[PDB]
Amino acid sequence: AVVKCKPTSPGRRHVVKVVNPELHKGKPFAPLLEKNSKSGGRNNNGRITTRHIGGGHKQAYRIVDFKRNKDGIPAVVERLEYDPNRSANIALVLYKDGERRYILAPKGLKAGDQIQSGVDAAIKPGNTLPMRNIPVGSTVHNVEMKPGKGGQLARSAGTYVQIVARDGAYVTLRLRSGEMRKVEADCRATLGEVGNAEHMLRVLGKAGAARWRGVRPTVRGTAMNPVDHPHGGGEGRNFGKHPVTPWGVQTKGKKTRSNKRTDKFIVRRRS
Amino acid sequence: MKRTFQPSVLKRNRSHGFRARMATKNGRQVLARRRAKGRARLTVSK
RNA sequence: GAGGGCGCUUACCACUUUGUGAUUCAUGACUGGGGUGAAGUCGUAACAAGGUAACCGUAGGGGAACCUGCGGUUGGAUCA
RNA sequence: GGGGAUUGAAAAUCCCC
RNA sequence: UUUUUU
RNA sequence: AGGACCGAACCGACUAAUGUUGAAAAAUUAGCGGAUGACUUGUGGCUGGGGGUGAAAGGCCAAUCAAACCGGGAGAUAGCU
RNA sequence: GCUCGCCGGAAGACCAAGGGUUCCUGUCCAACGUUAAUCGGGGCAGGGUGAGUCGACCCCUAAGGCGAGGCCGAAAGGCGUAGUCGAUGGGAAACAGGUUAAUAUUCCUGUACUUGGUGUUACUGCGAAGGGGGGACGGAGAAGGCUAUGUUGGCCGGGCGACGGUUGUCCCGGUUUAAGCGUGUAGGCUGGUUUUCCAGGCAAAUCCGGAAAAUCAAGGCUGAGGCGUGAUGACGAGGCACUACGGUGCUGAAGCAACAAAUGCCCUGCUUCCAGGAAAAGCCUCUAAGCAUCAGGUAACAUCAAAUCGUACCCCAAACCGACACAGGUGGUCAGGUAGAGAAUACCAAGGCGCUUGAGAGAACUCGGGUGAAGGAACUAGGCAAAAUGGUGCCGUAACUUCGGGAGAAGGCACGCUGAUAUGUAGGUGAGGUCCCUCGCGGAUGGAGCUGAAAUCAGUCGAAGAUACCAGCUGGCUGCAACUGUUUAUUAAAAACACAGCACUGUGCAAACACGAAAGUGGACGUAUACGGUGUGACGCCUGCCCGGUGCCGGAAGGUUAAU
RNA sequence: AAUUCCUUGUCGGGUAAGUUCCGACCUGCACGAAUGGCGUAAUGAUGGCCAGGCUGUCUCCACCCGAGACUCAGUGAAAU
Ligand SMILES: [Mg+2]
Ligand SMILES: [Mg+2]
Ligand SMILES: [Mg+2]
Ligand SMILES: [Mg+2]
Ligand SMILES: [Mg+2]
Ligand SMILES: [Mg+2]
Ligand SMILES: [Mg+2]
Ligand SMILES: [Mg+2]
Ligand SMILES: [Mg+2]
Ligand SMILES: [Mg+2]
Ligand SMILES: [Mg+2]
Ligand SMILES: [Mg+2]
Ligand SMILES: [Mg+2]
Ligand SMILES: [Mg+2]
Ligand SMILES: [Mg+2]
Ligand SMILES: [Mg+2]
Ligand SMILES: [Mg+2]
Ligand SMILES: [Mg+2]
Ligand SMILES: [Mg+2]
Ligand SMILES: [Mg+2]
Ligand SMILES: [Mg+2]
Ligand SMILES: [Mg+2]
Ligand SMILES: [Mg+2]
Ligand SMILES: [Mg+2]
Ligand SMILES: [Mg+2]
Ligand SMILES: [Mg+2]
Ligand SMILES: [Mg+2]
Ligand SMILES: [Mg+2]
Ligand SMILES: [Mg+2]
Ligand SMILES: [Mg+2]
Ligand SMILES: [Mg+2]
Ligand SMILES: [Mg+2]
Ligand SMILES: [Mg+2]
Ligand SMILES: [Mg+2]
Ligand SMILES: [Mg+2]
Ligand SMILES: [Mg+2]
Ligand SMILES: [Mg+2]
Ligand SMILES: [Mg+2]
Ligand SMILES: [Mg+2]
Ligand SMILES: [Mg+2]
Ligand SMILES: [Mg+2]
Ligand SMILES: [Mg+2]
Ligand SMILES: [Mg+2]
Ligand SMILES: [Mg+2]
Ligand SMILES: [Mg+2]
Ligand SMILES: [Mg+2]
Ligand SMILES: [Mg+2]
Ligand SMILES: [Mg+2]
Ligand SMILES: [Mg+2]
Repeated sequence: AVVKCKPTSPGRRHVVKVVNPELHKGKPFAPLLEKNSKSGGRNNNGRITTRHIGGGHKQAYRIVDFKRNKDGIPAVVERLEYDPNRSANIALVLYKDGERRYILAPKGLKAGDQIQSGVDAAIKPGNTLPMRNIPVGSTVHNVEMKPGKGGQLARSAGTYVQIVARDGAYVTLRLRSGEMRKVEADCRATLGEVGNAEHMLRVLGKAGAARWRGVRPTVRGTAMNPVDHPHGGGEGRNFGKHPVTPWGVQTKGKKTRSNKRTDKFIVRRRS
Repeated sequence: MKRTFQPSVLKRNRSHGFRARMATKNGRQVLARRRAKGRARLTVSK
C-alpha cells in the first residue's frame, strides 16, 4: 500500500511512502546474515570508479537462496521481511527437515504458503523448476542462465520473464527489457511474478531520501569548466556541444554492446 | 587559526617512520641518501 | 450643631482617536464582448439532398463563417 | 493586362498574345 | 463560388 | 511526524566599525544564518600530480594550485633590461 | 597581611592528544622576561613519578595494511590465497581515608575483588583451529521508578552584637561515609518440564532446529534503587597542649528526617518508524580425533603467583599547533546557591584571577560609550550605521493558499507588594493507627506532617511592576529561485551548484561504464520496478513548426577503397 | 523584460517635484516552449520600490564617561 504525506512541511509534501503491513517488524534471522561495508563507488585502487555512490544507512546482508535446491523437501514460509539490498522483498521459509532459508518473494508470497523445488515440483506460484518442465506461457521468477548457476534474470520488484517457446533443448524467453533470448532449458526458474511491484510508485520527495539511500548528487557537465568535462563554459549556460560522456566518449545512441561471444543467445533485441 | 601542523606520533611514524622508509625500494633509497650525506638522524625516533 | 451649597471623586455617556476588517456609490490608463448604422473587404456556413443532411452536448484545430473527432436527436431529402 | 469562348454579367476554366 | 440600396 | 518553528552548546560566515610596520600572514567587537539533519565532531584508514578530489569555484591537494613540493637534466634558453 | 575588584557551564577542576622535567627545594640574575626584579615556565645544583585490580603490552576482530605458495607484468614491481597485522570498537579484578616540599584507586591504615599453578578432601565424562547459543548492535518518541544533588526543619557545637532593636517564630556553621558482601524491589522479557521421533547444522552431538504427544499453572531470566552490612571504624566544627609561629601532637559534638529533584540510572528497556541498523574473542553448551584405575571435569579450604612499560608537570593553556610568555586554534568529563523556560543571562559559592612597564595631565584629533532642545530620512548610491521592537497569558487576526500555511500577521488588555477566600487553596508527596494477608523491599483503609502554583476580591507605593541582564520591528507592491541544503579556506553565499520530480539514451550480466599495458577490482554479492550517460529541475496549465546543415541510428544494390 | 539601441518610449498610479518603482500598451534594435514557456502558496543574511514606528543619518552640533595623543621615568623599533 502506498500513501501520500500531508504537507506539514516542504520536503514532506511530495513524499509518497509504500508501506506494507504484512512485513516483519524488527531484526531479521540472524544466522542468515553477514557483513557488508560500503565502497564509496571506489575501486581496489581507491579511485572513484562509479560516481554518485557514498554515504547512506548501514545495511546488513541477507543470504537469499537463489539456486533453490533442497529438492523434494517442502517448506512453509514463516514470514515476509524487508531486505535493504534489493527492491525485492524477502521470505523466511523453513524446510520440513528443520532448515531455514531466505527466498525472494513472488506475487502471492503470504506466510502459511507451502513451497517446493525440483523436477517433480508442482507448478504453483513461487515454486522452482527446470524450465524443461514448465508450461510454455508461464510467467516465472528469478531465472537461471546456466543450469546450476543461480538465477539472475528478473530479480527486481515487479519483474518477470515469460517463456515463449521451447523448441530444441533451449527455451526462448521474453525478458522484462523486451529482448527475446534463448536459454538452456535445463535452467531452473521460479514460478510467478516477483513480489511487490508497488515499488515503481514511490516518490522520495526530498533530496535527503536519496542521500540516505547512498546517492550523492550528480553535477551536470555543463555546469563545469571545459578542463573538467567535455561540455561546459560559454559566459552563461550555452552548449553547442555534441552530447558525450565526461571521457569524450560519444553518447545518445551508441549501443556499446559488444559480445559476439553471446550473440547467439539473443534472438530479438529490445525496442 | 587552525594551522597545518597537527602533531601525531602514530601517524608520524607510520608515514615517515624507519620501517615505512625501509618497506619500499624507494624509501630504502632515501635512507641510503641520508646515510651517504652523513645525516645524524635518518628518520626520527625516541 | 442638624441640613444645604461649592469643591473633589465614581458610575452612565456625546464629540473625538487608533487598529483592522465588511459593504456600497462614483471613478480609472488600458482592455473583452454586446447593440446600431442605404449600397466597403473576404470568403459563402445555414435555408432545397444548401452541392460534406442538420443540430445539441463536448474536445482539439483554423484569416472567418467554421473544420475534424465521439455519442445523442430528427426538428432529413431519395423506391438508396 | 489584351482577344475570343463560356456566363444574364462576373469569378474560375479553355484556346490566341 | 457570387449576383448593390429602396 | 517534520532536510518543521523559536533558541544556547556546536557548525557557518550576511552587515558594519576597528585593525591594515594588526593581538592576528583573514581576527576582534556588535548584530547574523543553520541548529534531529543532505547535522556536527575524535581517532585511524584510502585516493598522488595532467593524478586525486570536487552539491563545480578551475575550488581544494601542508600559509602558493589554469597542473603541488624536493632533487636532477641545468650554467635550459633569453635577438630582452 | 588587611581591603577592592574580575571569571564562576569559567578566567574552576579532571583526562586525552601533544610537549618532554616546564614539577619540588634551594640558590643565582648577565643573557632570556616588551620596565625594575630581589621574582620567574631563566641559569646551576639536588630531589621527585612505587600498581594483580588505572593505562599499555595482552586475547579479539574493523576499515584497511602486509602476505608463503599463487596470477599477472620489459626490469623495477602490480594484485591476491592461507595466513598475519591494525583500534577509534569487544575481553578478569580495588574502594574509602590518611600521608610528601613534590607520588599515590600504586606508599600506609581499613576493608574487598579476579583468575591461573600446586596440594588435600569429597563429588564426576572430560576433550577441538569444529557445531549451536551468546557476545551483537539504528532513529525518534513517551512516561513511570530512582539516585546524584539541593532546600527546610530536627539535631549538635559556637553566638547574644562597633549604631535603635536582637535569649527568641533570632544569628553562623556542621549535619559526611566507598567498594565489596546480603536481600532481589520498581519494573522489563519469555509458559514451563518430560518422553519419542528426523531428508538440517561440510564429521558427530546428549546442543540448536523441525515434528509428535504427555503433563503442570507457576517457572526461569533480568533489574535501578532502598534497606542491612562493611563502619567497633573513617571523616568531622571545635577544643587542649606544645611550638624552629611553617605547623605537630592528642581529642572530639551532632552526624537524622520531610520535600524537591536531573540531560545520570532501570532503559543494550519500552512504544514506534523506516533509511532496516560491525566483526571476532572471551563466555555457556554440544559432541569429533582422543584419554577411559589415568588424565581431565565440579566444589570448598590451604598456599604460590599476577611479569614488563607508563605513572612528575602543563591541558581549551605562558608548557600543544600558531617565529613570540601572541586577544587565534585545540577532542572528551564534571556541573553548587537566588532569580530563569533554560548548559541563555545577571549576581555569588568552591576554586582562580586583576591580563609583567608605571606616574601625572585631563588639548586637537582618532577609538569605545552615555544624554540631547525643535525637527524627524531633509541623510546617503542605499535609512549603511544608529534608534526602535523585544516575556507570558488571554481576546483578536486580511488578501492569498499546494488547505500545513500566511500567524507570533496585525491589535489590543493584564502584569509589583499585602491582606483575604485558605493564619498555605487545586494539585503533589504520604507517616502514624486500623485491618487483611498468598507474610513484607506486601495490600488495603487511613489522612498527620511536608510542599504548593493559579484565580478573584479588596487594599497599597512609584513617573514607571515582562522595572536590570535578557529580549521579534511591523505593513504594502514586484524580479529570480520551489523549498532545507552547497559554494569561491583568504575581497563574490547568489539569480550560481545541488535537489525531489520529468525526459532522452546506453546496458541481458564475464552488463554497459570506470580504475589498471595485466592480474585484479569497482559497477553489484545488484540483474532492466537495476545500473550508467546527458539534459532539465517542486508543483500547476502546457511543451507548437522545421531532419536542409552538424551529430547520431538503420540500409545495402552500385561507385570508390587497405594490407595481400 | 536579469532580454529594448533610440530611452529618462507613451499613457495611467504614487510624490510639491519620481531617469527607480508599480499598471498598461507593444514600434519585441536583438522573448518563446525541458538551450523548457508561462504562472505559483510557502521558503530567501536574495534585487528593486513604498508606508508606519524610530532615531545625531541629517539641519547643527553640544555636553559628559572611558582608552590613546600630551609631560615624567624604564626599555625601544620600522618603512626610507
Ligand atoms: Mg540525475
Ligand atoms: Mg561555472
Ligand atoms: Mg566571468
Ligand atoms: Mg548567452
Ligand atoms: Mg468602469
Ligand atoms: Mg453553404
Ligand atoms: Mg453541407
Ligand atoms: Mg457527427
Ligand atoms: Mg528544523
Ligand atoms: Mg561574531
Ligand atoms: Mg534556530
Ligand atoms: Mg594552499
Ligand atoms: Mg622543480
Ligand atoms: Mg642541457
Ligand atoms: Mg640561468
Ligand atoms: Mg631586564
Ligand atoms: Mg614553579
Ligand atoms: Mg627555572
Ligand atoms: Mg612470494
Ligand atoms: Mg597484497
Ligand atoms: Mg591479532
Ligand atoms: Mg582503544
Ligand atoms: Mg600534584
Ligand atoms: Mg585443583
Ligand atoms: Mg562459534
Ligand atoms: Mg537523595
Ligand atoms: Mg548596640
Ligand atoms: Mg540552620
Ligand atoms: Mg597526576
Ligand atoms: Mg602577558
Ligand atoms: Mg594564548
Ligand atoms: Mg554565562
Ligand atoms: Mg534630538
Ligand atoms: Mg534624498
Ligand atoms: Mg540630498
Ligand atoms: Mg541596519
Ligand atoms: Mg541598537
Ligand atoms: Mg523589474
Ligand atoms: Mg534557493
Ligand atoms: Mg571569500
Ligand atoms: Mg562573503
Ligand atoms: Mg539514472
Ligand atoms: Mg537549469
Ligand atoms: Mg521619498
Ligand atoms: Mg514596467
Ligand atoms: Mg520543442
Ligand atoms: Mg532562452
Ligand atoms: Mg527554469
Ligand atoms: Mg538557505
